[PDB]
Amino acid sequence: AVTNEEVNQMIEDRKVDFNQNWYFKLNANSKEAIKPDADVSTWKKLDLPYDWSIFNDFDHESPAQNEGGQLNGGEAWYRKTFKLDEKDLKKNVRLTFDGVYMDSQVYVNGQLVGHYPNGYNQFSYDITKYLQKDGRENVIAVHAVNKQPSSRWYSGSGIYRDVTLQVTDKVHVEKNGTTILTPKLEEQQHGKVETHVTSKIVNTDDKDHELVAEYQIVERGGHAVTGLVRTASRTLKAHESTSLDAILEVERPKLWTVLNDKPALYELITRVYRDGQLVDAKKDLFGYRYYHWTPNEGFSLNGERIKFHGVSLHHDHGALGAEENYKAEYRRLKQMKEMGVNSIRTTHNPASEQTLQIAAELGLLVQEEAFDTWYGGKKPYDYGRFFEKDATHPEARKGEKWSDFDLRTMVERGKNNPAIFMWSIGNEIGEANGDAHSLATVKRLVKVIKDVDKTRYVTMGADKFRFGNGSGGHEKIADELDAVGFNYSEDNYKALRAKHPKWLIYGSETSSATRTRGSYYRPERELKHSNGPERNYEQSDYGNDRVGWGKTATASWTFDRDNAGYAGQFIWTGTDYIGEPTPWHNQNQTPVKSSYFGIVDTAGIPKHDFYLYQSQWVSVKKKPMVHLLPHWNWENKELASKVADSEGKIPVRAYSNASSVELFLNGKSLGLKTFNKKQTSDGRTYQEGANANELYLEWKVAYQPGTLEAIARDESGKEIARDKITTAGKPAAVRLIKEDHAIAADGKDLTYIYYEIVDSQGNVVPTANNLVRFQLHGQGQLVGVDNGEQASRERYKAQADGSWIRKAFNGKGVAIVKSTEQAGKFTLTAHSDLLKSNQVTVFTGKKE
Ligand SMILES: OC[C@H]1CNC[C@@H](O)[C@H]1O
Repeated sequence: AVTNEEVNQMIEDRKVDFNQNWYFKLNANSKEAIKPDADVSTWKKLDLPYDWSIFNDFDHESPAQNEGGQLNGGEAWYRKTFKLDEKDLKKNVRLTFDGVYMDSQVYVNGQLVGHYPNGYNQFSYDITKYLQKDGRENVIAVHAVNKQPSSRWYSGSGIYRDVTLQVTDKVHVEKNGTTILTPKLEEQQHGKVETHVTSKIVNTDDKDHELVAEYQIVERGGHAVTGLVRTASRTLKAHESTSLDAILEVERPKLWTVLNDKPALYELITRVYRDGQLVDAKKDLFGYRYYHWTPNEGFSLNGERIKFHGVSLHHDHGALGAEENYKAEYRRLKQMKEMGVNSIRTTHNPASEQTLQIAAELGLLVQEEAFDTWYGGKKPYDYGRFFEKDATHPEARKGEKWSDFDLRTMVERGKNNPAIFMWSIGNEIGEANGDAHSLATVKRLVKVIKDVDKTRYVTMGADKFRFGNGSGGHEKIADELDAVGFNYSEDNYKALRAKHPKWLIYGSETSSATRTRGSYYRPERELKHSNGPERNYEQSDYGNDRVGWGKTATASWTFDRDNAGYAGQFIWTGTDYIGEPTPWHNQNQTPVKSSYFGIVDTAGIPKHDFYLYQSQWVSVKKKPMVHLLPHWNWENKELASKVADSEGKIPVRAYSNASSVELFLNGKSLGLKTFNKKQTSDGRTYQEGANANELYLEWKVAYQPGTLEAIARDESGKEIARDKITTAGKPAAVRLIKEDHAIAADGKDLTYIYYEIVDSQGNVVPTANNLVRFQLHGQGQLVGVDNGEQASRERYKAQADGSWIRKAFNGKGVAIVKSTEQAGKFTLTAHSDLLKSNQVTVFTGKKE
């Protein structure tokens, strides 16, 4: 008899991590790459993922230009050899790539399996017929090409996401074969909820077989919530496929939501029987949630009205480059969640598996975006050139173009993930102008999605709405969407809303405020696209710089807050990313190589607007807070002259979700100030400062060195939070700050250790740029160093002599250390010239 234990083992064994033991060579000879018994002594042995570009030096002559981060691409081969276990000799074998950038070719045993242009969409190949008989070694060779320029942001190059192997019986649930629907959830939620499941089953055998599917639903990390539900036994013919169906009932399921930080998730277990023998078993993640959206009230989730407090995110992880990593993406998404973010937009490409899983786990709604261009292109070597070409993937359907195939497979991949609620079929598509070609195209793409999944809003992000009054032919394209995304179009919302009263409208992309951490300039002014030499390649952490087409955090948020019919926004961006260093865009001889748009810097350190947003989006009951800016080191006349008002006072500002804030300088009160409480036209309560354009409270403070302390209080006058800033003396030491006391010894988990330049009393020196040198000992591996400074041209990776160094920027930076597969510990030591050295130790071992 097959025990539940055996079924769970079968599920685990069905899919394996195939990232280990690859060989990499830039510009490798094609014939050596694909052939048996190649000499790999000149190749780099490594474990995936591996983005080769992040290891380059910045290049002012890079064909990527600074928009692409001035890190070159080129072409490379990755090669791996493997053998099937004796028991797996007759099994079906599928190889899945979560992302390869880009224009890839996969070879198995000297033969071309497929060519796949898309740099971000997951793709997979059934490689069974290509493998050797009798368990002799197989060779996989992957060619990746990044011919530049191909991108408006840093892409990275190569196999930058996971590769997995599925080994299954000849009769099996096909790739993305599971559909899970809860069509009557709202009505049924207080009793038995019908859960409609569908399995696409394939018989790859040359014999007919009798087929039965058996299902059970379980709480993820919890218990069973159904028994086994069985389909009627039927024949599945040789080389044929079929869809089996069942309905399971789950009583009073916990509903997945963004309103908590560990939302409920479930798994469907599928057991497949061939002639009465269990041959295939798998699980599929899903959740129970429903939502609704109306023109005038916007969005609701499980009956609760919310706004999308969203961010747009690019894929890179700073010093990790394009390398996707669960722990890195977890840190980032949890950080967005700590801010009050409840949703994300994967701008402008399919998401990794890690991103999608973590969003489901943390409770973040997701818009996953297929395209940055259609047939027009934006950069010569981007996806545009492939968009209407015939798809040559071995599993593409007749007549499918690449755009059809890529969009379909993205949707089929993610259709059960409860976090995804929107599919975007394009961002700022210039050619989508309402002409016959673009109109045909929008309807074709909408239909590709609706044939797979009707439960999610098909959308686009459109900046065309910001020009003039926002009207034009593009309106016909918007009419074909479930929901219309406005990029930077607040100014035309009122008119577009009166014109199109049935549209579901939201800000697909907003703000594009530009900021450098710890840099301050002219807080009394709003600065528009201010990029003169007097700026020193920095933007203001007061949040008063924004691009020509952009808005400040305050202006973009207050508009959203005031308008119920504008359902939310996805801020450009939640974090900085490599490339696009507007407002120095493609000024290639300047130092800049990474973005200013992020609320948080590339090193994972929040800029001040993080706390502005937190004060707006996180309830005083959940996390009472107060945050002061700027720093309190104003000895430097040049720095101070750019900040001080006419009376020479420093504008000190507090963001807080409390009722009042009282500022003290060296223990002396500078006066309690109280937020003005107000209501939106539809009765929503909010707080503001001295006027509608100020969400902070402000004091003009005559500079006296010492301590500024802010006391935040509830309406009854009880202290609920404080913040404080202290004038630092001269650098005296480097201090290391551990995020984790321990991590898993799985060779995948990692940790972020911050370094700070401190004075002799342990105050961070807010202007310090001292060079820090790092040593690592023990069971760890340094994998990155960063300080988030846009103008920096420092390496993120090891120097050419193997050493690891990085300057502080405005007192701070981070070092990233990955675990090995051995338990133990690692010690990070930091040194700096004439300063005291410091070390921390992080343990490695058991997960959880
Ligand atoms: O302000 C910069 C943004 C404009 N909208 C599209 C984004 O990818 C980015 O270029």
